[PDB]
Amino acid sequence: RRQLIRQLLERDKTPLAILFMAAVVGTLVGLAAVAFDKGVAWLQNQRMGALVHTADNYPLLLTVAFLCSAVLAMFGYFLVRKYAPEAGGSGIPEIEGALEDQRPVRWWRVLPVKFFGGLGTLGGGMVLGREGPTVQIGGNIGRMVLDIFRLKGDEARHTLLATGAAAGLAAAFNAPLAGILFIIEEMRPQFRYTLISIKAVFIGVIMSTIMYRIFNHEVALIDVGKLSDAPLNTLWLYLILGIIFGIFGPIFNKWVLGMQDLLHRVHGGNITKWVLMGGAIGGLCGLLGFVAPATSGGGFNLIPIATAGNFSMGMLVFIFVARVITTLLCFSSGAPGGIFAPMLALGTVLGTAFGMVAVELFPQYHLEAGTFAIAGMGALLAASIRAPLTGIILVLEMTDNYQLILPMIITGLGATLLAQFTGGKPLWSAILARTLAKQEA
Amino acid sequence: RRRQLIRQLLERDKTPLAILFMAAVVGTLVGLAAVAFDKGVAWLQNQRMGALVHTADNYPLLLTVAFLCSAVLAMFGYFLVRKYAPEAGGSGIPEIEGALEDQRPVRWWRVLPVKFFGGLGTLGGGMVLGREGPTVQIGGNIGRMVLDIFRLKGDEARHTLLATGAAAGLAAAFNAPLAGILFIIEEMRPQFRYTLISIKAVFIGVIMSTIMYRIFNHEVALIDVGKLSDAPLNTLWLYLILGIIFGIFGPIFNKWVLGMQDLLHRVHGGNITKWVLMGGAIGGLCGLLGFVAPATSGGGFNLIPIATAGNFSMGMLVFIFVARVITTLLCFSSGAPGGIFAPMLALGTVLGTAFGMVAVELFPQYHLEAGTFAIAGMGALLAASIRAPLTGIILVLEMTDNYQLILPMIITGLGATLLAQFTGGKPLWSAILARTLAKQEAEQ
Amino acid sequence: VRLLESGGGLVQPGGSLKLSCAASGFDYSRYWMSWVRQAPGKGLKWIGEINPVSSTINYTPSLKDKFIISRDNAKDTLYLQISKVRSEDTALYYCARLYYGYGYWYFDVWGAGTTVTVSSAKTTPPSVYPLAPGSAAAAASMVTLGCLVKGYFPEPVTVTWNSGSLAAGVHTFPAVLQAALYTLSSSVTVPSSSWPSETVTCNVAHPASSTKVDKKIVPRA
Amino acid sequence: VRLLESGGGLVQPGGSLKLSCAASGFDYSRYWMSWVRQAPGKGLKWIGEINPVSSTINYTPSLKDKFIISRDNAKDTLYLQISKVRSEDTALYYCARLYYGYGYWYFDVWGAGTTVTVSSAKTTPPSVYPLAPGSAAAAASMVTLGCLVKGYFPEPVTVTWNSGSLAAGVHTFPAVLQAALYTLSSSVTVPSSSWPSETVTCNVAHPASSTKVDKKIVPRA
Amino acid sequence: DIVLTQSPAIMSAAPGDKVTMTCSASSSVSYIHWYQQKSGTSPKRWIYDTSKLTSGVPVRFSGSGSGTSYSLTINTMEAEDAATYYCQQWSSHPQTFGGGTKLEILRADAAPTVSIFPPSSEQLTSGGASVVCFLNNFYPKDINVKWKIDGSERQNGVLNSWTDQDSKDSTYSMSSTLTLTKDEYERHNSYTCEATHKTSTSPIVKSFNRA
Amino acid sequence: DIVLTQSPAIMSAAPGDKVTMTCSASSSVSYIHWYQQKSGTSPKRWIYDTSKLTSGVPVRFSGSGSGTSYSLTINTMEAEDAATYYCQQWSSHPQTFGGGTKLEILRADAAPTVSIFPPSSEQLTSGGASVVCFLNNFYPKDINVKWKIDGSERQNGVLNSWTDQDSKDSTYSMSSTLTLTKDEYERHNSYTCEATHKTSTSPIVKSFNRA
Ligand SMILES: [Br-]
Ligand SMILES: [Br-]
Ligand SMILES: [Br-]
Ligand SMILES: [Br-]
Repeated sequence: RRQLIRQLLERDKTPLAILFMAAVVGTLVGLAAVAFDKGVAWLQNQRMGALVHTADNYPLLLTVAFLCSAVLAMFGYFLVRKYAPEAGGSGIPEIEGALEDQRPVRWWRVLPVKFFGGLGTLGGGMVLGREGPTVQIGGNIGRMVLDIFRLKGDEARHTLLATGAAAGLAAAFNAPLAGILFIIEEMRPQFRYTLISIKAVFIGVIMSTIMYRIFNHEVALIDVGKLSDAPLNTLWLYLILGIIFGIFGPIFNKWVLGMQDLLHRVHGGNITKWVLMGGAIGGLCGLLGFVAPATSGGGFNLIPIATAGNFSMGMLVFIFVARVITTLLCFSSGAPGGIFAPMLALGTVLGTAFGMVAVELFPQYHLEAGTFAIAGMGALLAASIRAPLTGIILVLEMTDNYQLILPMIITGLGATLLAQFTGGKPLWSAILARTLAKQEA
Repeated sequence: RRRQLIRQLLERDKTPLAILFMAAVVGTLVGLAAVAFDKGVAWLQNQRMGALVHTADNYPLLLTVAFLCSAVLAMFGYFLVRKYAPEAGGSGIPEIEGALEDQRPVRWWRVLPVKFFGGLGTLGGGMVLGREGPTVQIGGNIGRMVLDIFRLKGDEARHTLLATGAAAGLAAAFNAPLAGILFIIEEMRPQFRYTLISIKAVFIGVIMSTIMYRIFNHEVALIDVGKLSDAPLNTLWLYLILGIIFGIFGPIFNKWVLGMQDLLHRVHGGNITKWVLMGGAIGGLCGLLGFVAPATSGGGFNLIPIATAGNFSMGMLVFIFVARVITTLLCFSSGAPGGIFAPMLALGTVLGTAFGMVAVELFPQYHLEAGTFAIAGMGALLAASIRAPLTGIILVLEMTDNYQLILPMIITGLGATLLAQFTGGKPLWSAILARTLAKQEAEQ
Repeated sequence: VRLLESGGGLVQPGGSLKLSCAASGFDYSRYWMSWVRQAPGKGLKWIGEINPVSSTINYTPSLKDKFIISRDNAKDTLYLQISKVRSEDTALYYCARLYYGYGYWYFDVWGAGTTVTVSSAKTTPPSVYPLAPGSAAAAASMVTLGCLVKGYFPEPVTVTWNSGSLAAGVHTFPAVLQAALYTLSSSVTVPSSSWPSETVTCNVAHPASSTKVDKKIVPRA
Repeated sequence: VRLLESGGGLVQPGGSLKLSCAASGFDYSRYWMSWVRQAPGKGLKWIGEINPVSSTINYTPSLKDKFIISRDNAKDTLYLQISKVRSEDTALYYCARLYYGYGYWYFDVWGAGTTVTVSSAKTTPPSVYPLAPGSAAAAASMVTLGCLVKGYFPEPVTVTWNSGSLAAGVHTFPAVLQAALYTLSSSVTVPSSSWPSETVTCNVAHPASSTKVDKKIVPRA
Repeated sequence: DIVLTQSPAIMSAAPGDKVTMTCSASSSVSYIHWYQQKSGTSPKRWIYDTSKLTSGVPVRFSGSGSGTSYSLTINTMEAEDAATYYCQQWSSHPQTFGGGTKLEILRADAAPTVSIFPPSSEQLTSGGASVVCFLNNFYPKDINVKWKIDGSERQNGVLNSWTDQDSKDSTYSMSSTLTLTKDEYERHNSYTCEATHKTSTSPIVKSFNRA
Repeated sequence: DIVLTQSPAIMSAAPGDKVTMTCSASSSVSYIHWYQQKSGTSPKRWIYDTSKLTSGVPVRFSGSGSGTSYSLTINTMEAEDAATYYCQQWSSHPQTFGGGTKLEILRADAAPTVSIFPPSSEQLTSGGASVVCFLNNFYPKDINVKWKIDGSERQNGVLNSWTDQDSKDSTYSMSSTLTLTKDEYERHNSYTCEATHKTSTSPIVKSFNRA
């Protein structure tokens, strides 16, 4: 009590030293993210360019589409397996570990590997997301400026590592809020107290968001227009949609985890069977990225299309199954690249589907399926990864239909509840827990 | 302790179904409670406006009844507090914060009926205070009550319900689900040690009270500002500048409100009769002002839309600002039951709109609309006085819905918290609690 | 906030017709629009509802294309083609803007109505005759004048005295029909210390033929 | 997107006129609007701008009431009035939608323009005359014909040949103004085997004076 | 599609009276809406979600109900309430409207105010001859008008029209029109219009002479 | 306010050629924009914010510079690259554009095709007489024109008229017209026309005699 009075009157006094360093971490991570963004565009472009050179002779084009996705896939799977194995998969779990001080932060290795490695996998049109690379890349950028400037202290180490990962996500979706929220919801040491300074995280994000807007201004990642409203006699439908994502979320986790296990047997840990199997899957992607584009890719394309309700119901079921398959294949096979983005795509598609059914069982409610799309968009993030607050906000920042905040929240909560009560774990905490045990075991 | 971590990771996010159900209840209650409180203040403010017509001709006779009922209601409130529950004066937000660090009691059997009816008095007479104070504190006790009445055991369940209650309380105060949740995890939880507040639980409680609010207030937003223009990047600097002004001024305001509490204590010396009279004095002033110069009295929500549109002159804006700094101090400092949150949003808007006007005129090439600076400034005072920017920012975004200003909004917020830190101001709630915890000890 | 529907009148049994409802006052996307109708001295029968993005369209139980409810957000206008028209379609048509409370949906702001008349007849403009007092003019404190509107088809006409600036004191009696021609009259009562001292004019208007006649009430020759 | 502007022409000095810009293919609000004018073969000069809430209207360093920009988002139309019309106000007038990138503003999409001549001369048809080649010219490979459009005001005339279905080897020189009247000549070329075995016509239109005229170029007898 | 039926189809009641019409529905409906269609105007959202009031609707109005029956109630009905009132459900699809309850006001007596007009010269130089008679602002609604050409009774070619009940003064008004050829009307001299009503025992007769 | 002077005011360059119009500032400016204008058509936005191409602009163009001096550029100029390029700022208020720079197709020198025309009989039938000289299709644009009436030099009554560069060969043209009263023209026999042009020392003489 005489102790607390001391702390209260002392609260929120983060050293100007650390605040300045955040600014540079953010600026760097911003630029880095911008650059990574451009690379993947370029490489996807070349693939579409070369694809036209062989436009006649059908099997010859299906060949070139494969072969360079294959070649780029392999190039990435290699850069990882050889020079920095700890930067495969997502890396979100690996940065989380860094905060509990239970994993290393080999930036000298990771930076160039994740960056160019992902540029490989993503660029060949694999079903992975930009955020994996950027979030991890961001933490190391924060590690680097902590080393290069020899900053001392628990605070300064945990803070820069955090603001880096924030600015990393922020720049991945032009999501300043989702970024900050991420750190304080799912990214900080979950069980003991830590000294991460939220003010520092703020600056870092602002800097990287400015960096992103400097080069991407005037074109939103997702654009859905302002959808309709949500009558109260309708909210129950969103709770129902939450429950479906809640029973499915844990299932997916099982699949992705068991899929990592199963894919390991095919190459046995062998850098050559891995890189081949990698270029295999990656080859598959760029072939599919042509013969059925909505099954391949990051997924951002079809959101606007699905939300408008332009896909048939058959097509929606197809896209769904097809993507559950490719998303598993790609992330589980340890390819460098996150699982966040493709999850958003699944949610949208699943939600839109529910929407259509909903719309014709309840014409009195005057529903527009596009809202179930939006409430479902971050629902998979809510039931698989278990950071709903962060998912909800993220969607709100990308779709800008605040008027759906209540249904979004209800579907989210509906998911996290049923994911809890059906036994699933946070896919990131699960991955980490595998890694740490696979370590002391 | 690595092994120990693998144990906790695999065990994460498992809040007992018991506590999850209780949150639902807490939220529902706090929601209703807040809805009811909301209605009461409307009714009383309306009676006052009714009586005022009944005496519409005799001018001094009217200025009289405007004063006398605000006076009578203020008094009635100041009394209910000073007599039956002294710990429910002022905001009560600092008090619920203390409850979390386990350093203050949660006397619901006392607070509930006092804060409720007391504020109903102070707010209802058109005093310059906010609904959230009463609802946030009220909500915390409703969570205490259902913890007692149901004899729930364990640190988790005690900290969680006390939290979801305060959330549901704020959520219901501005129809702001997110702001409510964010409030708990930014400024409400024990700030220095780990705690076991279940965020999923907070969620349900907020969902419930937001539904409750929407069931009775549907189709009329507290603030309605329309979609304002955009923000070019060559403009962002101006928002940083605006942040700095708030940052140098936020700490000053805190000094004022604190020193003002000290100074007003000398007038009544702690005496329940000099207090209740001084209370009815300030309250009477309010209801008189709520008629001769309405923008200097009241909560503040009415003039947001007006200022943002840019319908006030620059002179008028300066007037409203000064007048309100004076009445907001006078009302909160004098320990009347009712928060300081809402009137702060009002000052922000007015200050920002003012900056905006100057801005618009020095930079025609930027094609500015002053109404954006109003929105960036709106939660800026909460950023420099309160020091809970994340929460203020989101709160504004939920009430003004111009997400396209999220960058400027943030930059102005960060601009404020930085310059409030570097000019040495403390979080006006941690400060208030710190005075309270000392005030206990210093006399033993 | 107003809805102003148009394009009703005479149709040949079997022929079709596009009613247009122009909206103003409010953002016209954002809103579902609807059409309800009322046959003479009867009840409100719902027709259809189009949503904002022209993607959902519902109709009362009807056949293939009896009705087609389109809309064009560029013009803030709703439409309604009615096909192969039988005499059950003769009614007044309201265009009304939709909305919900707790969520069960209601007809929020209603239009003014267009009248559709299914018949073999000829659109005929009315003859307007003035009804000024006879010479036995026992001119009391107030005086009564009217004007007689006869020989038009179809309904409605609308009579206003002195461009509506003479509102109080007016009765317009419902039309009676005879050999497919409508006939109505309208009386204005005004202070005698204000007529013939001053103008009294009736403004008859028959939109089926776009005619307006303005008869001025001459103190009898 | 279409920026279409109208309303310019002949005005007597010291007079005044109202120019109309009418926007299509987009949401007319959100957007600042501008007028920029270009005085015959010369610089672009900016008149002024207006924001969608019409709450700010800026004009170039110019006389107290020389320009009145206004707008009606209801009709999707931008207006400019010029008063005390001297002759420096003779120019091509352009409305333009305003935008940016980094927030340094640019002139996004422009109209075709409308022309304003400020002059006290009188509108005046033009006389058309053939320009058949003389008795001493060799009927070579390609023959050059033409037609003279003289003594008309104001600009412009449209000249074509065989309804424009002879556009290869046409030429129309700029008009010259002398003594408050305009004059210009047009030159078609055709193969020797083409003319005069086939008819060459020149079609002149000076709409400012309702003149539609065709003058056949005959071989000189 | 839910069949809704409305309590009284037509119901009288003098201002002051507390008054209640009913909406009863074939299957089960919920949160219903009530419209007011004053005579000659368009319908107006009146009461919505069974008992919330559209803005500006005077508090004298109440709604309630549940299940298969609903009621709209006026506590002290006032004369301006004269209207046909509709109930409407959209808790199932399609939505559906009641049949209407037509509120009628009971009031004190009001004698008619008879006015007679000869053919106008305009209508004479065209072929016919309409002799109009206005009887204005009477209560109750029942009245007999009778036509006398030169004392003799006439019934051939006569046409009446009443207005609906007024909405401020609750009176009625009526018009009788006798139609003749130019020839037919010119072979007579003294035209008369006779009005018999509750408000007196002897007919109010109003008439004109050509000459 | 801010003054923008575009250095080359007129210029030519053969298709496939490095072109480089300038734009200098009276004070200091940031992020300028560029507009392409073909004759008789609305300006188009080309390059903005010192250097970003507009959606649609061919990739051979490019802006750069800073502070006081900027520049558009076409690496490998083209056929359809002929037009005027107007710089513009709005870094300070109010905005201002530049003088303009006309891009013109350079080409292979061409000697004029001269034609001479005797006043129409219709013109004379009104007291005027206009003798027309067409000087078609020549590069460069430079040319001199001389009239000789009965072997004698005439100066007054002459009006010249160049076209802008033809979009078909990037030639030019000119028309000289000599206007006389009918009497005046009748009192002479031999009107000639003289084209002095870069592509010879001997000027092209074209003339007719009234006999
Ligand atoms: Br991973
Ligand atoms: Br991921
Ligand atoms: Br307090
Ligand atoms: Br507060």
